[PDB]
Amino acid sequence: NCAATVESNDNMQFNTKDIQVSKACKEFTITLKHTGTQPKASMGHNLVIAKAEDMDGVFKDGVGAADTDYVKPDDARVVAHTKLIGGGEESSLTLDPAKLADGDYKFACTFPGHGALMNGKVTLVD
Ligand SMILES: [Zn+2]
Repeated sequence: NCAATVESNDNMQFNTKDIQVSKACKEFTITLKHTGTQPKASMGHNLVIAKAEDMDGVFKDGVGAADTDYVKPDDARVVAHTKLIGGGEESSLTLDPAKLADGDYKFACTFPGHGALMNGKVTLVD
């Protein structure tokens, strides 16, 4: 109902490669759960939405941003993002699906190193 739940674990994996977002929604909420037991310092996960072509730059700038969820603040490339979470925690984001109509969007964890394994597509659907 204009909401989806994505899982993440101690093995550097999301449980999906595609998040479908209905453009019939005024707002869409994505909740990330961390089902592992490791702390966010060593196995932190977030969910960060940006154009495929912007994601590499978003990763690189996220490195210097550990105290802001490994996302450079005020970054126009980032449509939305959750907080960084550790084992047993959850964080949500809210976005306007209309913001995704202008490109091909991806999601990833921007915790340094995680992005190559923890990424996928964000897909507008009916
Ligand atoms: Zn992560």
